Amino acid sequence: CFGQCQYTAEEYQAIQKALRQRLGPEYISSRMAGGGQKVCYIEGHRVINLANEMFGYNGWAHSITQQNVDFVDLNNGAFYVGVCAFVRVQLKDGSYHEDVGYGVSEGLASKALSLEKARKEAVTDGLKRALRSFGNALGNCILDKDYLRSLNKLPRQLPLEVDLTKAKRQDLEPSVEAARYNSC
Amino acid sequence: CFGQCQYTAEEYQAIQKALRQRLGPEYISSRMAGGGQKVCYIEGHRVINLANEMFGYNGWAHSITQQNVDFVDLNNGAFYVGVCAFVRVQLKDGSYHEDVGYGVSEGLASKALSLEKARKEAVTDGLKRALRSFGNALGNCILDKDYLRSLNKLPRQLPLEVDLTKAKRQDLEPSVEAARYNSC
Amino acid sequence: CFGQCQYTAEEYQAIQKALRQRLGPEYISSRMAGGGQKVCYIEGHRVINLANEMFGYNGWAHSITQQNVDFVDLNNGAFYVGVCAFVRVQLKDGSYHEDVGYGVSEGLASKALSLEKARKEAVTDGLKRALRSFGNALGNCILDKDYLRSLNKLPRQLPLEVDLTKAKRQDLEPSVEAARYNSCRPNM
Amino acid sequence: CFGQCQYTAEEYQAIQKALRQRLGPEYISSRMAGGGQKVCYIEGHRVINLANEMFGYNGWAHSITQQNVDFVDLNNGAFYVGVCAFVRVQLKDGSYHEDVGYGVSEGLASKALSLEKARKEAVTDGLKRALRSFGNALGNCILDKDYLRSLNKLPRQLPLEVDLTKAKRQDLEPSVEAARYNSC
Amino acid sequence: CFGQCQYTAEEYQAIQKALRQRLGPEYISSRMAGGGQKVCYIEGHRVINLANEMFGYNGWAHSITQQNVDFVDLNNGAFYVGVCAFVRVQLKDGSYHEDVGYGVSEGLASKALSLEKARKEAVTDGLKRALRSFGNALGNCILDKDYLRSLNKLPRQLPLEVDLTKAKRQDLEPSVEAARYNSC
Amino acid sequence: CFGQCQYTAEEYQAIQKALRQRLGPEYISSRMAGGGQKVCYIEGHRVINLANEMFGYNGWAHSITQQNVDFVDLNNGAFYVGVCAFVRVQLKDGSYHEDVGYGVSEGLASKALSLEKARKEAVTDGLKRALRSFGNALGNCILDKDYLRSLNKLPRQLPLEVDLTKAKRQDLEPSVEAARYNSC
Amino acid sequence: CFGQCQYTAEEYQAIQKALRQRLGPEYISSRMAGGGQKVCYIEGHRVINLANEMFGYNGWAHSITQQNVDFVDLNNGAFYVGVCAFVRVQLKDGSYHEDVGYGVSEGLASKALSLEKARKEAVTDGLKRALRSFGNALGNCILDKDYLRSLNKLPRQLPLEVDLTKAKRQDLEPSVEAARYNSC
Amino acid sequence: CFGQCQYTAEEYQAIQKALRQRLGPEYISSRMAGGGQKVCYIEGHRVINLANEMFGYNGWAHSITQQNVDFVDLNNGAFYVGVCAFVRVQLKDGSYHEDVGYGVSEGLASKALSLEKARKEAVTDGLKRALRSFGNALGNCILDKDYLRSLNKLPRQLPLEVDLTKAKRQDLEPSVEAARYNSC
Amino acid sequence: CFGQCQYTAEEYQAIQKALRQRLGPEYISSRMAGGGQKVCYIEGHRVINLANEMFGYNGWAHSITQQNVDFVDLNNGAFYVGVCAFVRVQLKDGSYHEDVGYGVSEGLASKALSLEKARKEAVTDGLKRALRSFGNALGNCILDKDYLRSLNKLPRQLPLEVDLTKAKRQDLEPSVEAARYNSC
Amino acid sequence: CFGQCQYTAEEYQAIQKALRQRLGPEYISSRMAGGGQKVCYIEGHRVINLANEMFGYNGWAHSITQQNVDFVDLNNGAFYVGVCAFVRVQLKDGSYHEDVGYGVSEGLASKALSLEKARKEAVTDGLKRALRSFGNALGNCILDKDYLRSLNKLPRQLPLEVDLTKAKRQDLEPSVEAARYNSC
Amino acid sequence: CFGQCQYTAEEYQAIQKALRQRLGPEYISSRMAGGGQKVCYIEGHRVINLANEMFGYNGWAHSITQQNVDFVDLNNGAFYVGVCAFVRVQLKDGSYHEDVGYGVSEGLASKALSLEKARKEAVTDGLKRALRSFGNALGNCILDKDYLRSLNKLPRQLPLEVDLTKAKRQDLEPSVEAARYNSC
Repeated sequence: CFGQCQYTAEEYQAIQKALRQRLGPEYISSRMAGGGQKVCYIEGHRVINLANEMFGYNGWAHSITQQNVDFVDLNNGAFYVGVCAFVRVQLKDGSYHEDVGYGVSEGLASKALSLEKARKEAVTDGLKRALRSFGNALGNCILDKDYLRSLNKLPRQLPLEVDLTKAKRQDLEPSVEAARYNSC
Repeated sequence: CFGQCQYTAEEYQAIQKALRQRLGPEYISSRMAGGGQKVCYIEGHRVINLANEMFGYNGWAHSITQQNVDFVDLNNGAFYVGVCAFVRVQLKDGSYHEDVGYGVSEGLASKALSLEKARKEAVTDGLKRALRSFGNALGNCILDKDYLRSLNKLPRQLPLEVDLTKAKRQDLEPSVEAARYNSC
Repeated sequence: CFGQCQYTAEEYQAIQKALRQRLGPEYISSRMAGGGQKVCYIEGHRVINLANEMFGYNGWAHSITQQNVDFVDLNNGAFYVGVCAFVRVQLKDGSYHEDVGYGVSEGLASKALSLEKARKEAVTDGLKRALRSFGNALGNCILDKDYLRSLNKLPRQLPLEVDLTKAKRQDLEPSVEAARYNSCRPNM
Repeated sequence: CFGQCQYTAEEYQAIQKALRQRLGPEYISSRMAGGGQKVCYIEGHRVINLANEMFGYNGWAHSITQQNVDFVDLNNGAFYVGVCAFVRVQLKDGSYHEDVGYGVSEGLASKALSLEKARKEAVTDGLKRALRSFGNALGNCILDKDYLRSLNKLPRQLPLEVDLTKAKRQDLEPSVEAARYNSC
Repeated sequence: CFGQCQYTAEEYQAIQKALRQRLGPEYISSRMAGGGQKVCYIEGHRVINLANEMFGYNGWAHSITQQNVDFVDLNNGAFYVGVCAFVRVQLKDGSYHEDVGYGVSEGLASKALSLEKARKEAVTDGLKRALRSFGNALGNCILDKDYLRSLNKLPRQLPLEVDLTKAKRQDLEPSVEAARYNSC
Repeated sequence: CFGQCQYTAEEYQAIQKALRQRLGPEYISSRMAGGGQKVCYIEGHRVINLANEMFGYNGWAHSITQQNVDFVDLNNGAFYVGVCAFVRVQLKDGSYHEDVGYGVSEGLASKALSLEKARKEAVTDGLKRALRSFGNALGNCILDKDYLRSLNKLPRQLPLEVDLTKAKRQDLEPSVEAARYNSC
Repeated sequence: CFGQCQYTAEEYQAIQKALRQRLGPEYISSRMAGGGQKVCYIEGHRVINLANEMFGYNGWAHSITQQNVDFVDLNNGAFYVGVCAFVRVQLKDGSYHEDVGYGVSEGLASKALSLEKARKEAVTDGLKRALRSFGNALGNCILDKDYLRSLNKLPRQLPLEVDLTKAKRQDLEPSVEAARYNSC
Repeated sequence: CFGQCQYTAEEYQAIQKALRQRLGPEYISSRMAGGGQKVCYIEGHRVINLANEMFGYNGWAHSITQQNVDFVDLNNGAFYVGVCAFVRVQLKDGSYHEDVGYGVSEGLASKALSLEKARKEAVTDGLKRALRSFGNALGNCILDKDYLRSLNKLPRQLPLEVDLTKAKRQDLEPSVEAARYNSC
Repeated sequence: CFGQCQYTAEEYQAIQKALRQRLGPEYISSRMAGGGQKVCYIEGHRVINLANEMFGYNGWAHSITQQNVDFVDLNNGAFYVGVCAFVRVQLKDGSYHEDVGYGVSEGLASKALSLEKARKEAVTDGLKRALRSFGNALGNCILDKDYLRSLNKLPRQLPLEVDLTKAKRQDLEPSVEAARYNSC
Repeated sequence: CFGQCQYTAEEYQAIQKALRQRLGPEYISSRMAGGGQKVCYIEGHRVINLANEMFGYNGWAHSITQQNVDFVDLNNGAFYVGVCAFVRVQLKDGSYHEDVGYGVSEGLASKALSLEKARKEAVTDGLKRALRSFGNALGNCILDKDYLRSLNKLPRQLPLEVDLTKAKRQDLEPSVEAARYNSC
Repeated sequence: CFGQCQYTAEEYQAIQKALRQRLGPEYISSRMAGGGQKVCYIEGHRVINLANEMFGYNGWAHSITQQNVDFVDLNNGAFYVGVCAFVRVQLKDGSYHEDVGYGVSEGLASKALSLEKARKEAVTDGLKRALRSFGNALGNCILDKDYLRSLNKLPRQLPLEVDLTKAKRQDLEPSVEAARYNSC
């Protein structure tokens, strides 16, 4: 079961080599920091797909060990909220890494939307930072200053396009259901 | 039993592939977000049926680790409520993902209905976000802003009428009762 | 035993199919929401019987993880009470789902009866929300607003009539007691 | 031992079919609601006997998870008390149901008798609500507004006469003592 | 050991049949109640002997889950005390029932004797309510109004004369000591 | 070990028979309650020897689940103390009974001796009440008012005379010391 | 090991017989109660030696479940202190008895020596009360009013004389050191 | 290992006999106490060595269940401190005894050194009282007034000269190092 | 599973040799300390990659034992925040080291990013210090002042230029997916 | 493993005999008590080496069950600090001893260095006090006044000159590496 | 795994003998205390390398049981901070030692940098003091005064030159990867 599943030699060796790879510019987003340098980052859903592909859908796991609301301050009808979350990522063999993420919302008049923004971003932030610890392929490169301006010296690539033809159109999945019947 | 059954290679392979698939326009709704443009999301019952079909009715599970009422504010005879929930989804082999969901009710005059909406929406929101982490087919595609733009480039779908003919007639389920009898 | 009984393939598949089924109008009720539209729902006693038929009387279970009284307000000789309950449903193999339910009492002069209503409604509501996570047949179809529009397609049903001719009238259940019976016949 | 004892096919089958039965008018009582309609209910001692015959004296069990006094209010020389109880019923195979019951005492001048009445009524009420989850025969039919209509269409009959000719008059139970001796 | 001693069929069937029996008038006591008819009840020492003969001295057990003094009120030099107790009864196979009992002392001037009376009555009251869940012979018949009516029609009998001829007079138990010795 | 044994049929049967016996007047003492008639009781040291002879010195056990001082009141230089104890008796096979005992000291001027008397009597009182749940021979007969009236029809014999001839006079126990050596 | 050592038939039977013995006047001491008559008691060091000879130095054990200082009162430069202790005695097979002891110091001018005396006496007192539940030989006889009457009718005899010729004078115990070496 | 190692028949009977011995005057010290009494005691280091020779360096153990500072009082630049300790002694077979010890410092002007003396005396005192329960040779004779009377009727002896010729002068220990190597 | 796999003979030997190696100048950065000379440190992402390469992506793990915010101080519109974190690193055989890290924000005008900065740096700061404990190659050399001297005596090396040709381009990992497939 | 490793017959005999040894003057130090006599003691490092040689570096262990700061008093610009520590020492077989140590700093003007001194010396003091319970050789002789008399009659020996020729000069220890590599 | 691996005879004997060694002056630093003696110590990183080499990178482990900030004092724009930490060191066989360390910062004007310094010093301080318990080779001789002044009698060496040629320059580690691949 999960946490007691020891890696085979072949699967171990493949995953080790795979994690060294750095991410191409298709993976990286940007936004200029307020008053300062354009911070590069990876979007949450890309990290999840990376992990799901790196380890398998049943190969990694994550939980929220703790989340905490540091402050909600009201100044002239506007809200300022910071939230941290502690996120622990685990693999099928028991391996694990845990890190902190943070979340911010300032200036909205809805207290709710402030807290919703902060509480949510704190978690994925923690999830991304936790996953980085497994190697380059899950975001560990994003902070290598040498790697970064290498990306800036690459031609600005126009976004991809997804082909929604063979997209999932019904709930039913006969291929899995067949395989699952052979499980019980 | 649950938390123990290892995936077979057969079932693992099928589910691994199945989860990569993106979701068609059948699955996406749109509201009008606070202060911003059209926001896409998936309604809860679709996530449920996706999961139930992806993993089996007994193949996945979820619990509420915690739910906190952030505030109940009375301003202009209307109640403003924010609620978070932490929802952990687990599969039959012990693999798991947990995330936060949030629930908001602003402007209703019923304190009761405000608390009810926020508490109930916090839970569903957390269940969806937790399920996302398993892959595209359970909602991870919804945030790929490239997927969303390609989604608008398809003809508008019309409400598919559901054929209620073979609807469940009696409580009784004879095939189940036969199978359940011989399981003893 | 319960929590450790794994489903046979012959049983797993039947339930998997059966849970996909949508519910006919025999299962659906409606009432006037406060200030708004017709809201459809399934009554608690039907969800219970659905679960009993889907899983067996000993195939599913539920517990109250927590109940909290959000407020008891007194306004003009009337009480306002809101209560949540966290209800966790489990099947005999350990799979489980948990959700929140809510309960409301507005306008009563009895605080006691206000709390009684809210606390109980919260639990039954939470039980239903947890069971429906298992599929359409336990109530997950009720929210598909294509399903609801299709429901308004069938002519409104006549209420079913209960035939009490074979109603249970004594505690004894010979058929049940017989299944337990052991002859105890010895060798001599 | 209790909680670890699987149902045989024969016992499972008989109980599953038996629990579907609706209850005859012998089981049903009625009471004046304050300001409102006749309320039908089943008396506790009748549910206990139903459970003992359905499951065996050692086939079911119940405990009080928690009881809380919601309030003790004194208004115009009378006490007003509400009490909730959380009652969990379990069968010998480990299956279980838990529900809340409520106990009310309005108008008595003794705080003692008010609390006694509400505390005990809460437990019994919770026990009844928990057992009803197993099926019609244990009380799930009482809320079925169609069931209640057919009950009204039956001739209102006599009360039963109990024949105390075979009533227990002595503590000793030779059949039990024989069976228990032969078991060590 | 206790809690792990599954019942044999021969003892189960004997006890299940035996618990159905109603109790004769030898078991029932009466007091006139305020605002109602005579109230019937069974004295504690009779329930204990019923339980001992039904299950064996080592076949049933009880503990006090909790006892709570609801209040000690001093009014007019007199004490009003209400106490509840939660009592859990278990059989040797692990079967169990738990209930609340209540204890009342109103009008006494000694706080000590008020608390003593209410605390003890609460435990015994709770034990009686728990044991009657096992069936009619342990007191569940006492609440059946039809049984009660039939009891009233029964000839009233003068108390039993107790024959102290072979009352225990010395501590030693030779048959017990012999049996205990053999077993080591 | 203790709690994990199991009675042989022989010991079970002898003890079940012996516990039914009622107690002769040798065991019964009496005191006039404050303001009321005579109360009959069994002295603690008698209950202890009954239990030791009934069950063996290593066959029964007791612990104090809890002791609570209800109040220490000083009124006109006199102390009023009420104390309860919860006492659980267990037999070697794990069966158990728990009850409450109460201890009272009213009117003394020494606070030390008030607490001492109440605390100790509460424990002995609870032990007596717990052991009597095992049957008549351990005190359950004391509540049989018919048993009591039958006792009054017996002229009270003179206090027994104790023959201190074969009294233990040195610590050493040769019979015990011989057996203990062989058992290693 | 301790708590797991079932008694052999021989050791059980010797001890059962030995514990019935009443104690000679060599064991019994006396004091005067405050304002009243003679009170007999057994000194701690004699109860310890009784237990060691009855059960073996490794056959019984005791622990302090709890000690509470009920009060430290200062009256005209004199301290009044009451302390209770809960003491649990266990035999090598797991059987056990627990009781409360009380310790009193009145009138000393040192608060320290008041607490020391009270704390230590409560523990010894609790040990005495717990051990006496095992039978007459460990002190249960002292409360028998008939035993005390017979005891006061025996000759009051001379203080014993201790022969210190065979007293231990060096730490080493060659007989013990021999046996212990032949055991590893 | 410790707590698990049962006693052999030989080691048991060696220690049982040996523990009966009363101590010679080499072990006994005396201080003067308030009110003129001569108080006899055994010094800590002698009790430790007695225990080490009776049980082996690895045959007994002790822990501090709790230590509490009852009070630190300042009167006229001098401190009054009382400290208790609960000390539990265990033998290698699991048998155990626990007792309270008390530590006192009165009259010192250094608060620090008062607390040091008190905390340290409580622990050693508690160890002495705990070891005492195993028998005379570990101090139970100290409280016997007959033993004490007999000690005075003995001629006094010069303090024994200790011969440091064979005293350890280097850390290294060849005999053990040889034996320890042969074990791994 | 993780924490349960004991190192092979030569895996140990290779890692034991490898960890002694000192780090080259490619790894070291420097920030001008406030008011003082150069302080050298190693950036988080390189330590992570060092650890991943030293032990394998699944060979080491880390968790945040605790994090605390020592202070958030507001002085003239500037925020001062200190945060500590305790980080525990574990190897696949259970070996572990734990240490503290610290995080600081001085001078920012935003409360949120101040807390964000401090909490996040404390964690990674805490991660490095713990990993350093495994040997020179994981950061233990940075504190050797001779090692730092020899570093300045080295040619001032230009930054790396990472070759983004073989950068990871798509989520899917066929070699891993193949190896993962054949492990079920 | 540690805590579970029984002593061999030969090693037990060696350590038992070895521990009797009294310590030569090489181990003993002295000091002035404030206004007090000559206090003899053993320095911390000497006990550490004594234990390491007596039991093996892996034969004994210790932990701080608790440390508590009794007071930090500021008197005349000087700090007075008292700190206790509870220290538990364990041998590889599960044997253990726990004792209290105290640490004192009086007269320093730095609060920080005061607490440091007290906290540190309490631990060493407690470790010494716990170790000495194993026998004379580990420090139990220091309290024997007769032992201390012989120390005076022995020539005041000089502080030994230590030969630093064979001092360890490099981290590497090749001889150990052979034996450990041989083990995996 | 770690904590469960017993030392081999060969490895024990190597480590025992090796730990005896005293450390050369290459290991020792010196800093003069304010107004008093020059105090010798060992730098943290040297102890780590000593420990890593003495026991192996996987042979020893350490954790922080607790860290406390005793006080944060601001006097005239300067911060005074004292911090203690309790650090527990364990070997692969379960052996352990724990000690307290302290961390000091006085006179800095930045609260953040003061607390950072103190928290980090206490851990390293505690780690060194715990390790010194394994023998002289890990720092136990540093306090031996004969050893200390003997250190000055040695030619004061200037720091040896570190050779950065063979420094680890890339992350990749081929030798370990070979052994790591075959370990599966």
